[PDB]
Amino acid sequence: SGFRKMAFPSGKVEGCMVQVTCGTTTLNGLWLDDVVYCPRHVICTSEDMLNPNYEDLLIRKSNHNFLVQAGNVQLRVIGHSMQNCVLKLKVDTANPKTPKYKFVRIQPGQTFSVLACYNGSPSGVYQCAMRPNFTIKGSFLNGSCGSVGFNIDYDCVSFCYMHHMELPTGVHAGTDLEGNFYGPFVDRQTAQAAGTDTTITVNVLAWLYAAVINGDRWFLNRFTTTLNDFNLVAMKYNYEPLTQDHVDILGPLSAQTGIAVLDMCASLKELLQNGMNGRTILGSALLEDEFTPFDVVRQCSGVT
Amino acid sequence: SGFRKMAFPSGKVEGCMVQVTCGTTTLNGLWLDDVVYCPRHVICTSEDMLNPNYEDLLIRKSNHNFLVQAGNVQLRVIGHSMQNCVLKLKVDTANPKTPKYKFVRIQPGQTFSVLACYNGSPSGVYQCAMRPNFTIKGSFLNGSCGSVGFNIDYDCVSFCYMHHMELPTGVHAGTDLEGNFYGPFVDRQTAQAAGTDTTITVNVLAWLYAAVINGDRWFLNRFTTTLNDFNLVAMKYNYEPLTQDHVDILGPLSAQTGIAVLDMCASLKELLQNGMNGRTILGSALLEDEFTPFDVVRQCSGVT
Ligand SMILES: O=C(Nc1cncc2ccccc12)[C@@H]1CCOc2ccc(Cl)cc21
Ligand SMILES: O=C(Nc1cncc2ccccc12)[C@@H]1CCOc2ccc(Cl)cc21
Repeated sequence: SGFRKMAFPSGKVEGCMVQVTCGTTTLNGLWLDDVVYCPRHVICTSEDMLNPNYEDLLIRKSNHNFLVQAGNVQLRVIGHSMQNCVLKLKVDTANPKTPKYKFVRIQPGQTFSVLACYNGSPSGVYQCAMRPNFTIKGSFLNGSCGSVGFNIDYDCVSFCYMHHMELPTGVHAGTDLEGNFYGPFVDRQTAQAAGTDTTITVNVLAWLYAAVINGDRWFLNRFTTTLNDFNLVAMKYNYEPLTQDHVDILGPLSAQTGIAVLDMCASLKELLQNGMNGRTILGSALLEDEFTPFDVVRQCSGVT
Repeated sequence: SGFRKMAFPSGKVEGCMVQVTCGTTTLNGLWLDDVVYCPRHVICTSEDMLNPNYEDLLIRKSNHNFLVQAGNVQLRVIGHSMQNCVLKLKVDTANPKTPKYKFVRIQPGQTFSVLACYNGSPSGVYQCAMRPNFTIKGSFLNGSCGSVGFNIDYDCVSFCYMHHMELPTGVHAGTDLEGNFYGPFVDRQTAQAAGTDTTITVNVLAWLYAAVINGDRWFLNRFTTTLNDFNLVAMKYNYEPLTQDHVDILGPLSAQTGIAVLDMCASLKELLQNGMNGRTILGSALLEDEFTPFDVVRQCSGVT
């Protein structure tokens, strides 16, 4: 028992981290097979980050201008290309530590582990969620660009995020491994509206099921609700509307606890309307939305 | 910016994880050099876990009875010995992936990352603290025994914890890498008093400094306090008494923010006396005590 904000083991990803330097800028790259993937703003100076013309900037760069270091050894760059907001630097050596991998675009409300890196060196790992407004609430400093988000299914690493930018609001924005930004964000140092975020309802419900499984049951009540009634409450409290698809993915947790999904919704409804009244759930004094039903199942079952 | 419950990258530790089987019991082991370290209750059946005589049980076991599997390959056991509550199984092959390491006994209130493992396979990593009562609030299921806690200083891994037992209260108990239990816990299936836990005051203060650094400053007030006055409040709220040593380790954070340690204490005092009033600090609706001043410095500076 016990419930933690657990990340996937980061080893498979540490083996792919490299340092990419171009001019005066240094950031992290992801070496998979004979390709190193990094944010394309590695080619910019601070001056041209106000409105960079990336295609023009890249034209002033040759293969020898991208300095790729894997630990202490230099990789020989034999090709470069820009795909959306990422650069793909073809090297002459395949990464001997390339794990089985996929490049996947995650859905908002899904979770992933981030391996925060500086100068191609890993500093830590943490679990986070793609917010409904496509930002992530990460922990990133200058130099962390190129750090990646991922999920792991047994031996396969699904890369889903690459860090690029910190918004003036302190929240983070990035791309999938094809360089497409999640959200409306552009790689320019300009004010950008993140947009109204919402609470991931299905995740709060999944975490309520994890609380019941791990002992915390004070919030369970004698009530039930309907999807319509629940959604009126979710509307008022800026929670994502609950659909039959969400109820279906909560099936395994509903079957594990014997608490019908609509009964758990009525518990969430009372919690939203009355608050915690100074109590806690799984050591938290607020409703946690960064655990999917899949995460709750995985953590409470022990999948490796 | 942003502040997360970050764990150290787990790669160096994944490379040491093995499966240890003895009789019907299977748990995790830690392979460092030519030695595999695991909890000694690997030799017990459920029956004798009520009051095991480990010395007698171990006598019925030969080197061939300890089945050690590193991934898919079997390790040849050439020696076995019990040291307090751990078994040291000498193998004929040094772990090619043994990182630079140390075995350290951590102090209560210090933090470490746990690599939760099942059948010698890693499932996830999370950060936690040794509570003042020597328990850890982890996330562990049956089979997780042998999972280890650690800290990493650049290339050196300081192993500090090995998981052994879950108390009926849902909290976890374990040993250092010399098999000595943290706390009064014994490896027997019997009721064991964890004891009154307290809030790690120096850590809450360090996390308040991290909140100021990362933008959250609503809790800062026009007041100051003395160590004596603060400790009267800390007493009432079951917080560890603050000493000059704690104030000294908070020096770097005090210098970073320009907020004197006793001024930050007065902010904590007001928070303890008035509560959060429905507000949050670094996304939390409660006072967080699982980040040391060193953790706050490391995360806010970017140490790899
Ligand atoms: O945000 C950026 N990097 C960082 C990322 N995460 C945390 C940071 C903390 C402190 C300083 C920088 C941080 C860079 C530099 C600023 O201007 C831009 C503009 C656009 C893009 Cl795509 C990237 C960047
Ligand atoms: O606690 C133990 N193992 C586990 C550890 N962490 C989480 C668990 C969750 C579910 C079941 C077992 C769990 C074992 C089995 C119970 O009896 C004892 C008694 C003493 C000792 Cl040292 C170990 C053990």
